[PDB]
Amino acid sequence: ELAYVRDGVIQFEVQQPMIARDGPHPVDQPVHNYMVKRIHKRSLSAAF
Amino acid sequence: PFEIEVLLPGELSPAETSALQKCEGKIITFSTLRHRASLVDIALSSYYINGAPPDTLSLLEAYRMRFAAVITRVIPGKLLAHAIGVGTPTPGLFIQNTSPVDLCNGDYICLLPPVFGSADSIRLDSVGLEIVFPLTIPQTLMREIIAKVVARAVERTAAGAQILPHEVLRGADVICYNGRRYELETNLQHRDGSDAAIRTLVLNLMFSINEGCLLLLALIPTLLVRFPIYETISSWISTSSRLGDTLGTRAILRVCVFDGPSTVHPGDRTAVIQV
Amino acid sequence: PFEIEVLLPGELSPAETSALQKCEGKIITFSTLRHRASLVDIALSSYYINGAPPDTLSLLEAYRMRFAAVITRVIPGKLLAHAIGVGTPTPGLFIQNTSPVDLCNGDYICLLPPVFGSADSIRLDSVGLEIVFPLTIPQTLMREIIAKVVARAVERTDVICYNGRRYELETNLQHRDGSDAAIRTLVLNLMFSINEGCLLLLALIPTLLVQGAHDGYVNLLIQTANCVRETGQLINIPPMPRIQDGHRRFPIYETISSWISTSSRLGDTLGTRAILRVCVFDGPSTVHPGDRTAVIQV
Amino acid sequence: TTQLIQQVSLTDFFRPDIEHAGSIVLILRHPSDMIGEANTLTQAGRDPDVLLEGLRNLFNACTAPWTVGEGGGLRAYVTSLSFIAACRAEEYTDKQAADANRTAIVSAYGCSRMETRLIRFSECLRAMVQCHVFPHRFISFFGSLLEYTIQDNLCNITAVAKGPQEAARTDKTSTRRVTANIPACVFWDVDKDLHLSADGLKHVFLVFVYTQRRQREGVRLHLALSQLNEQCFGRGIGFLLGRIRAENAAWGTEGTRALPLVQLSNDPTSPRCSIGEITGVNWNLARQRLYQWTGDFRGLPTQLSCMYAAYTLIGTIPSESVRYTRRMERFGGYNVPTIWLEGVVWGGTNTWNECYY
Repeated sequence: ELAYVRDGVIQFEVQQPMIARDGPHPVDQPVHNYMVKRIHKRSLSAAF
Repeated sequence: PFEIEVLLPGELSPAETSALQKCEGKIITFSTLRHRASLVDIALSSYYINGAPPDTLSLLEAYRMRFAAVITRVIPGKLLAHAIGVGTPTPGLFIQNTSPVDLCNGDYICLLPPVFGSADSIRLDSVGLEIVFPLTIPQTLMREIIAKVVARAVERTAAGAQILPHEVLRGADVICYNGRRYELETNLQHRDGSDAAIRTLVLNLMFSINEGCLLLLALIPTLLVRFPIYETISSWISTSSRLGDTLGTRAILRVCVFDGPSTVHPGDRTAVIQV
Repeated sequence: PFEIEVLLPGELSPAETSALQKCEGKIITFSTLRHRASLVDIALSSYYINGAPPDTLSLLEAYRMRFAAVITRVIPGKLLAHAIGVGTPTPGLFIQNTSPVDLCNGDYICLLPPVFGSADSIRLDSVGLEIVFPLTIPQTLMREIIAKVVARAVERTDVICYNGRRYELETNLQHRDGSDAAIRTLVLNLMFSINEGCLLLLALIPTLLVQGAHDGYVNLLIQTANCVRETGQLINIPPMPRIQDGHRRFPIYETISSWISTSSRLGDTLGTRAILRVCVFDGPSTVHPGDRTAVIQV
Repeated sequence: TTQLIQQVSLTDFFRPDIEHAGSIVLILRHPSDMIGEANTLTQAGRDPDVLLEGLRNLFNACTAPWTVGEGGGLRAYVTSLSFIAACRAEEYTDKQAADANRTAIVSAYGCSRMETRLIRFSECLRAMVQCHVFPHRFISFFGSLLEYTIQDNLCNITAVAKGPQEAARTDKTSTRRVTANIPACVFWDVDKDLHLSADGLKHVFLVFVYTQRRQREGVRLHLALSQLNEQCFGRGIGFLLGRIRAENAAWGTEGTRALPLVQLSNDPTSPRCSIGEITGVNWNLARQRLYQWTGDFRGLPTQLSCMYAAYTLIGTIPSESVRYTRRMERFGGYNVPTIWLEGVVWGGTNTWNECYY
């Protein structure tokens, strides 16, 4: 069932590490991400 | 903790519910504090008096009588808010800056109807109502804001009243705060709110001061080297007092930043403590 | 939560004791705030200025100086009461209406001595002292009573309409040491509201009269004012002076600005400031005389 | 039960190293607003840029002088109370305590570019009160210092906002509690001048006395502690400052016939000016004379040129019969008389009441 897919989708989720450091500066916080991607369709043809 | 829940309407267009998501930390005024309320209370419809839309003089008065609340988070089918009233311990109260001027730490928050330019507001055409949000300015900046706006309108009448204008000026009025100049109302054209909303306010102000430095002149004639004369006094004391409490100044919130940037620009949100 | 415990005198009669339990949500004033106090300071005897009962004008000054306190649940021996003026969180605060006029939601509460008919008050014959309680009227009615009292003071040296109903005020000024002081604080305000910019605002009287016609709204503002309606057709108002350095200054600024400060100061120095806000949850929108409402600290 | 406020700033006016824990710290507005307000509020005739001259030299004798104009967030935000007390020490009545604190703050600091900084700040305030730019709208209030961290010439401090004083944990000192400390020069209780009982609750105020004369202006800073009411403090202060009030009323401004309105309105047969001619067709021959009055009032004492004080509520003390203690202890390398206040709850909005009478 590919002729009815009509822009299927996938997604990714990652995290980022961090290091603690002193100093009178704004303190950091751990970060996470979220990304999404779609598909691309194409045909192949032959004659006889 | 006391909180209000505003029922989101049904059959709302996606463009309207999206823009409502943007206004997270804005202030909403209520007439009677209750747990469940409807949109008609927040909308401008319940705000006008004598049929006609409200006026600046009435805008200031209703801000004292009505209670205020702060939106916390929006839901695709629900809307919540917290009161800043009697004693409720609102945790993590953040507001969004709606004024063009910046705010720094230790500045007390106040409220003001939109005077400088055209007020931004969400407009719901499907239901037919719109919600206007109040302006947020610090304490030490409001007293000169009111004086400059009113003085500007008097200058316009004088130029029209006098046969010749006394034009010659110093340039243009500007408001400076944190080294940033605002420069309100460049041109002379575009009398948008010159006499549309501040119209009746300049009237009561153009009068109360007039009988002021006229009564003392007619009561003690030694200053400059059939008639009641008593009900005019009681009338002056009543008005000059009634014009004073509505043109008041009461701090409503205090910004208190911890681990965040000190200054905030128009559009940013910051944590505030309940005074 | 700060509370003041008033100790009831001993050997009190049961008739007066039951009469004290009725005064459940009334306001009392203290000279010096403390956790423990006596009954003498609450009594009217403590209001005496020289050796005699005080005056209405002297009572207005006495209310500003004294601290404020609200009565709460009284037990047979002790009389508990909470403070108002100082910053202190009080949960579930309620007062009892004493004025003949009704209140509604979003009404600021002021204080004034009994101006109306003979004030109801607990009278203790055994102890020998009498406790009068102050009247709580809204802000709007407050500003009109004072304006008429001061006008009567100038006359020596009164019907008021509220909700379509009229009243009578029996002002009392049997003293004189306080009557002249109200005149002093009055003239000092008009004198500080005169700057070199009144001339411009005084030169606009004719066009105001022109704008008075064909407007239908300014006329109402014109009829209520007598001075401008008389000077507008009796004085010439020489045309105009110049400015010292008009290249960088704004002469009409402070006139509209300095007046703003002296206007807000007037309402408080002449009488009493706003003390409370009434806001009842799950209650009636209006309250009749004698009932109790939950109020919020200002 | 209490809240804290953090802010980073330059250490040219405040040194969280030497300042004791629990002292008062104030902040300043952007100096760029002073000129925008001065050039529009300066009295007629006076020069408006003397403040600019007095202000430029202040930052010329301060580190990073090329960082004025943008306000990126790295300016000298906060300052200490003892700093102003030492800058104006020549005006307080307690001669020895004033000068002791002055030399102490000079020695404990860099002591190299400190005396010049102080005199610049001195005439800076002097020029501040020269064009009616009174320094009671540019000096805010922070709570007592609680914690600090500094690496070089830049410090991050945190202080209490409002609430009980000994409800926090400084957590690095010997004890975890601190009390309010003030120099003995600024302390001035008014009830012991007014001769009334000192029992019960008492409020705390800051006052800014102003003297306005020709080339001689003065500005002190007093921390008053009185039981008087919120607004009655104004009437109380005037009785003690009755001299300066009258001095200002006569030396504040250094840069005409009446009219019998009620008389000629009580009597008839006066020239009338009925509305029929003000309709606006020939409104000059109708008002030809009608009176003359030859009247104008330009030079008169305004309510702003006769101001002599400005106060503001800061906090109260619920414990009756306060027992403030005064003693001398080392401040850096010198001893200064400090007064110690215990159990003071901070609060109150920053609203200034001006005593112009």
